[PDB]
Amino acid sequence: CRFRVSVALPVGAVVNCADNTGAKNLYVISVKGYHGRLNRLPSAALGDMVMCSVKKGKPELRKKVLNAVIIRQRKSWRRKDGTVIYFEDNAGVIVNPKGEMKGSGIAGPVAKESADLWPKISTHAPAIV
Amino acid sequence: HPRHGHLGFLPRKRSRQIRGRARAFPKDDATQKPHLTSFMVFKAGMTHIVRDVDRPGSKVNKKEVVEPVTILEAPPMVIVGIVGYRQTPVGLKTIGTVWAHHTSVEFRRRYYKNWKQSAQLAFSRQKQFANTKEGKVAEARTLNAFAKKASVIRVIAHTQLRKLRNHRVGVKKAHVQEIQVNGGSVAAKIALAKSLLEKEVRVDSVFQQSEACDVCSVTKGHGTEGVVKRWGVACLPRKTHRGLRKVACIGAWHPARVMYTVARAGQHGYHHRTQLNKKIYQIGRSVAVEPNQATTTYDLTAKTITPMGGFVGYGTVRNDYVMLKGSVSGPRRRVMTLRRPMAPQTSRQLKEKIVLKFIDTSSKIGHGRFQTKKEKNQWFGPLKKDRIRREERLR
Amino acid sequence: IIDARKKAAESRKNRDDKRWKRVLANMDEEKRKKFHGVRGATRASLLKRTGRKPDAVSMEATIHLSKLLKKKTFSKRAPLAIKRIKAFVGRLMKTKDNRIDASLNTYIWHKGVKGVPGRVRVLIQRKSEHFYTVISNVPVASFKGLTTKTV
Amino acid sequence: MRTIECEFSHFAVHPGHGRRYVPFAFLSTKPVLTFSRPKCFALYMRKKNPRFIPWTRTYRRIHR
RNA sequence: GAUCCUUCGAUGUCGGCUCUUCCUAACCUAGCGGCUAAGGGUUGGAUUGUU
RNA sequence: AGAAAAAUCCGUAAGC
RNA sequence: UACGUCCCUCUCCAAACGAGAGAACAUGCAUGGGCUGGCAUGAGCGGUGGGGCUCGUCCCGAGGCGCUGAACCUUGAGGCCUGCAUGCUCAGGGACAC
RNA sequence: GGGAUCUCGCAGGUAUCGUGAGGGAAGUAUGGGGUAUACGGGAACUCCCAUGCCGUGCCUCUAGUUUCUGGGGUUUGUCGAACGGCAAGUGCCCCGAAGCCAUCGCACGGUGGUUCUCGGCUGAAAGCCAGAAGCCAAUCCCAAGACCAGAUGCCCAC
RNA sequence: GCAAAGAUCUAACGGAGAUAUACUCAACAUGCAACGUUGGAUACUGGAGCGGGGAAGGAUUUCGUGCCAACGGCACUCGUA
Ligand SMILES: [K+]
Ligand SMILES: [Mg+2]
Ligand SMILES: [Mg+2]
Ligand SMILES: [Mg+2]
Ligand SMILES: [Mg+2]
Ligand SMILES: [Mg+2]
Ligand SMILES: [Mg+2]
Ligand SMILES: [Mg+2]
Ligand SMILES: [Mg+2]
Ligand SMILES: [Mg+2]
Ligand code: NA
Ligand code: NA
Ligand code: NA
Ligand code: NA
Ligand code: NA
Repeated sequence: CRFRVSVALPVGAVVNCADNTGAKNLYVISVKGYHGRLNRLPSAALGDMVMCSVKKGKPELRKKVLNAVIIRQRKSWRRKDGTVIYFEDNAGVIVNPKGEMKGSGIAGPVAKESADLWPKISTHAPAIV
Repeated sequence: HPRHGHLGFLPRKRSRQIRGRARAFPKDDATQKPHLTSFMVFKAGMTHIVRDVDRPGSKVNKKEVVEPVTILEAPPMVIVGIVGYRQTPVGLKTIGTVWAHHTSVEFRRRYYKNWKQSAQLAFSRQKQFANTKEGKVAEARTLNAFAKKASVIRVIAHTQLRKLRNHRVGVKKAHVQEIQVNGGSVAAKIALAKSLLEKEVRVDSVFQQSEACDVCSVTKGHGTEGVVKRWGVACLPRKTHRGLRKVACIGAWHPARVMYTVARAGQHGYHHRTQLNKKIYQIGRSVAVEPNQATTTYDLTAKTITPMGGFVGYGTVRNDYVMLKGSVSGPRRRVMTLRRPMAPQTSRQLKEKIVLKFIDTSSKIGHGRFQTKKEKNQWFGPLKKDRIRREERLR
Repeated sequence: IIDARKKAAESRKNRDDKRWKRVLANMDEEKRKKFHGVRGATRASLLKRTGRKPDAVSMEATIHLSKLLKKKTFSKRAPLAIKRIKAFVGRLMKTKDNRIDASLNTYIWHKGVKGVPGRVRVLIQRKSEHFYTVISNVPVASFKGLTTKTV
Repeated sequence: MRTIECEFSHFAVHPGHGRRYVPFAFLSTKPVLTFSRPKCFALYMRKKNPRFIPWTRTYRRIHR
């Protein structure tokens, strides 16, 4: 799928929502594809699908479990060509279980590591960086 | 949970030697031609390179990557003896050894604890007797014994420490080791060994540019260490009487003793390891013969392999060197052994051919932003010291 | 015995310069030369061996103190400096009786117990009565360009 | 590879050195900024002007 | 449950945390046509002192 | 008192 | 008796103490110079400054400008250069072997 | 030849390179590509590419750490002032080498025999094939109280 | 084990408390460690003080000259001994 990205967002983190669905927060509940290990919290990185919940936003999508994709992170990661890069904030986008993106626009830039895995997001991305 | 650590690397005790020693040699194939299987080098330091990857069906294929490397300095080696072994129902037993006619002061220094304040009598009777007529008879008898009742041939080689003009490596007595001869029949092995007696061999006659190798070396020492850093167990909660950095339960009531599988405190570091499959990226010649060592086809800058300000704690690299991908066990200045690989070498990665595009030679002190002294001068200009020196020279 | 060690075998092996003169003068260039291309052991050549030095000598030296005191305890920095200076001068003069002058004590202690300066210039005077030394302070504006001298 | 100039000091950044940064209010022309050492990033975040810092290329160009 | 053999000039009591080892009547992984196989694995949280 | 030794030279438990 | 080994002395790839790797007139140690890096423009002096004080001048004044990528630091639990310069060593001492 | 009122003393010492009995022992899991159609919606092996955990290291880069109190800045007191500093158990703030260190960075993690469940071939049970596991050996770590008559340098003794 | 209450350094006098050798030998590698007084340096207490006077309690601990066996949990040439 992709190379390695340093894990950034353990369970319990709150990240911004970059879509235009009315949500303002996302609360990380778990990470898809995590195999367990004793005492270790599951953590997410770019291009991951997470189970989330809205903590502040429109009341019609609030007290339930949803899916989201991470597109930005403050923790820096190293690319194969030896460049270290990081963003200014953590962000996410609400999607389908199959990857189709609820909403029709994205606010800031998105990372190539997450635009490669999800082709529907890269269509609405305003810049791939 | 799985257990902490590997029980196949016990006892975690200090090594018996400081040099790396090959416990086994690659299997002998009589179809090939006779050759040597080992070499001793000295660790200098680390840097990184840039390289374009040829790996079909990869997300990095046809793209550039940055890979760290380690530099090991390899002056030539001198052969001084031949040994043979015979197989017995209880193991290999050595038959005898055939010494060269002349040895060097640095080889004979290895037999003394205080060479300068001594009579320096080593190998004198041997030299006289070898010159005499019965000495030739004895040598011929030993060589015939090899040719008739041997299965393994090894040569005795040593390092030339006066060729390696290093100020931080303090030792003046040579390091001695046995290198096996592989390939061919026993007669052919003996012929090659006799041809290489009192002669110097180079690392490029043993290894080629894009092959792989194994490394035998001794790890960096750390002294007595506790269980948290020695074995990797978990710390205990802040609210703990008598300390947090311990193992809580060291056994059950029965058996009524401590088992060998439980973590205790003691020596960490200074162990021997063999480190399979280190791909070699470049074999460089001496800076006397070729002064443009770190120059490539893509980068035409004239530079050597030593960084600005020198390798930290080691100095300048003055002889031939080997560039290995990754890391090796041990600190700088330690002697190491390079061995021909034992594992199969049929992987695409192990068969790829390497072409370097860039080699970093910036300073390892602080953050380096200049590749060369000419570049540093170009950035700055004439400084106040330069102006006053020119003025003083004028007047 | 020493005369059999020095010269003799060593001076005979210094015939390699005649061998190197013939080889180099044969129109050879860029030849890898190691042995005597020379004599080696600059301690052997340079040392003139002027002689067993007098009983009364005077020297002027700089001591780099900040390399002897590094990450030492702040409460012990200055007593440690006194001990280090004593040992330095003792190893230089082969004496066991080294006396610190009032000027040197004041200079070492004049910024308190942790503010010991980073360099000091001293004057050493060896005397016989049994041998001992007296060490005093030489005030200087700067330490650049100053090497060990005899006075 | 390629050599890039530091965003603050215009130092040269060679392959394998430095850190890169993407701000939220990003420029379309320059979405990613390169810094050569943490000192430069500290000054940039403090919002200092490079022409008043005597060891930067812009200051040297203005004065010298 | 029954019993009352040892211990009443005393063998520190539930749960959790930490750490090692062993078993099989096999949850996963591995082979067969239900059988073989104990080699390597077997998670993180809300309420409750809990199991 | 027990050898995973041996039984002009060198080379053949041979012609040597 | 001899070969030699150990202690004292020096170095740090080793190190709780033992043990280890080394050297034993050796660029070995010391100081200085050059390099490589760190901080960010020294002391002192001098003709732009919101204002103010006295006879076009003469003074009080935070800050600024110039000399000035200056000044200082850089191996030390131990960065580089003598395949850069000087200074110190002047029969090493003791115990075993015996 | 000395000791004590018989006794040994009459022989090894030092320094290298090796052997290897015996003991320890380790790698494991998920996904994709291709096949990529066969069968009548939906396969499989060879082979390629990543990742999780575990293990053994390393310090080029990035991150953490500063009693190099390194350079600068700043508060109260204090030496008549400037300079130099000093006290506030490291006054406090910014940047900071070397060293240590992080699944917060980077590198590496091999081969053969034997048997069982079972499938066979001859053949009246027996003889012979293939054969997931597992087991044994090797690679890897310690290694002569495993008392090596293994090899070798120098001195002494006979 | 003798780790709260930050900390001492230097010279000259004093003292048996030393510069204490079989010799060779300039000296170091064969007499170590520790004490009092005076001068100088560096710190601490910091006026709710390791400042200057009293009650209760103690009863010669006060002062000078000596001494250093025991006691002052290390030491003393010094002591409320
Ligand atoms: K075994
Ligand atoms: Mg009952
Ligand atoms: Mg060390
Ligand atoms: Mg004790
Ligand atoms: Mg104590
Ligand atoms: Mg206590
Ligand atoms: Mg005070
Ligand atoms: Mg108060
Ligand atoms: Mg007492
Ligand atoms: Mg009195
Ligand atoms: Na837990
Ligand atoms: Na407690
Ligand atoms: Na004070
Ligand atoms: Na201070
Ligand atoms: Na105290």
